[PDB]
Amino acid sequence: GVTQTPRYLIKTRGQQVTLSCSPISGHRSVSWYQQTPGQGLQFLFEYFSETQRNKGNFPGRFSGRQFSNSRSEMNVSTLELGDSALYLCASSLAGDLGTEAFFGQGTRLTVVEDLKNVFPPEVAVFEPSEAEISHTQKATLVCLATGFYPDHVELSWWVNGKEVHSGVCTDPQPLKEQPALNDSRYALSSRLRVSPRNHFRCQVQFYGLSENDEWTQDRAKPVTQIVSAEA
Amino acid sequence: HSMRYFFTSVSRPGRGEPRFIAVGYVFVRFDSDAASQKMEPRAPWIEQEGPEYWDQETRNMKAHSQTDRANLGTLRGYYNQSEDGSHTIQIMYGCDVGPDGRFLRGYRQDAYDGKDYIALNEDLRSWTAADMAAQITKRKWEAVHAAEQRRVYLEGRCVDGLRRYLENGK
Amino acid sequence: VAQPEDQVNVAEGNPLTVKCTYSVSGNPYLFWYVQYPNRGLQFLLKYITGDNLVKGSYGFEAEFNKSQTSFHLKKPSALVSDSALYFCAVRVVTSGGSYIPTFGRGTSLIVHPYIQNPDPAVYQLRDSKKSVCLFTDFDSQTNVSQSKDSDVYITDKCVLDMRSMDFKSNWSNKDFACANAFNNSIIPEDTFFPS
Amino acid sequence: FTSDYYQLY
Repeated sequence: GVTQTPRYLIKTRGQQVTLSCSPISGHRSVSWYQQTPGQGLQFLFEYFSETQRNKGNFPGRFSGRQFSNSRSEMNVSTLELGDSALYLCASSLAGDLGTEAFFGQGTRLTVVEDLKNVFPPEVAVFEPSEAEISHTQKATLVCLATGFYPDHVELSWWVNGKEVHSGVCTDPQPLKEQPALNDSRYALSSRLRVSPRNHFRCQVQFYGLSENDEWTQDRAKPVTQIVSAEA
Repeated sequence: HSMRYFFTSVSRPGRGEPRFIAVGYVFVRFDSDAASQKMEPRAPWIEQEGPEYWDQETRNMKAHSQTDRANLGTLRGYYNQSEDGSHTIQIMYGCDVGPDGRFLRGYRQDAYDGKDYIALNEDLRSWTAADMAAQITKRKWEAVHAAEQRRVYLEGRCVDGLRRYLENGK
Repeated sequence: VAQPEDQVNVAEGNPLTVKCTYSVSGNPYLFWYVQYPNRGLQFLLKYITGDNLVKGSYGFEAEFNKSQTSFHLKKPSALVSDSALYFCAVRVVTSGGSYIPTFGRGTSLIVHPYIQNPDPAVYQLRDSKKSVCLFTDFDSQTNVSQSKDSDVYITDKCVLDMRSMDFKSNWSNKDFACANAFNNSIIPEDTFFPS
Repeated sequence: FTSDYYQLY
């Protein structure tokens, strides 16, 4: 697939970021997308062998360029609050109408106005009740990733140390702990249902702050890290 | 009132990268061994189109130069021609329009080493091959519906560009 | 493209009705893109030329209709995995010949499961040493609303898939009791509340 | 104007 880096990123207002996209082996056309929860999926700009062929409706601070080997890069310099979205890259053969369009997994960005609001998630896993065991003869586990912002969390359940898509049902959207202010402290949750050697682990991979961003606040620095809660 | 794009692509072995000529006709000339390395114009009534056209077209056929390099390398396999060196590609796509400026008929016939290759018909949906290797090009240019896209270019920037070209006469 | 229904509710085994309407000044070169959770957009099916009745991946199909100017993604057999954000992309072909993909606003097809034998219960889960209350095993007819107190949080119903079993099923640090935070909306009267 | 759809052989 179209491998994309960085996978998830956090910055502040006015800071510069650069995203990288590499198309499929042999693909020479590249498109850029931005996915906002409100406005949907917006087209950014499309490159084709060192040539930007098409562009979307975005301010002048969204720029990209493609090298000779079809690799393309996207960078954003002046970060406004509307820059919080998931950034997608696409590939093609030559821009054929029927060549399909292989999209990437995207990069999600959110712009904190102040560094002090970035926190590492507090993640705990709640053991299943015996009431469920007596009722449906099964077990469900309720994880809680609380107090993290922004919500650039990849909450993946790793049962016996490996990612599982069977029995896992993680919230499509974390709920805001305090919705009064523009920022938040989102508290996530997840339900893993199975039928004591199992290792149901609610890994909430927080993609926090980078090394470039200088920090002046007193407390600890929550850079990208792993916050694992196991039961 | 036609619009032809004779895309001469000579491999020029030895020295290095293929030497490309992009003489188009209604005009323009992208000699890839010239000094400008930009889309230097060869027509009087094209100067009236500004940086929204010059940079766009310049980058477009900078991309087309690599496309022709790739297709020339492809015909190294298709015809299995002698790899001893020079082998010229002659693209000849384009479309005619009536005096009204609407799409009359389109024509994309390919010419490798002077002779014929894949050729587009009057219907603008089905090509017409010329030899055993051309049918391979038929397969991919009918599978990805490239016929439809070249149609809507021929019913498009061919038609629309030639509309603007006829408008260039003030 | 204008996808009219933000939240489409389809049971397991009902005609999917993911309505897509396109408004273009040209030929309809239509495309369906499924966005599975935690992944990117994947290709479903396309209509360029030929048969009005098209077919695509995962058993999906569409009926390009000039009698409705619509391209409804239809699927006779509904799966839980169909719960995804479906994008109807019309590639408005630029005059040059490059496709500019314009998508819809996204249809959140929830594919509400058909629970064969619901047996709703509300059992509490404790920490490894705040506590959550879980509402589960209820039919898709129930609608859940948010809470009043800012200390009390309500988590949305989640359709977990026992694909190994072919089975499906849809907090505070305070005096707070799990027998509460349910006056907010309609609840099944037979819900099991262990006190 | 030199279609940006340069289709490959």
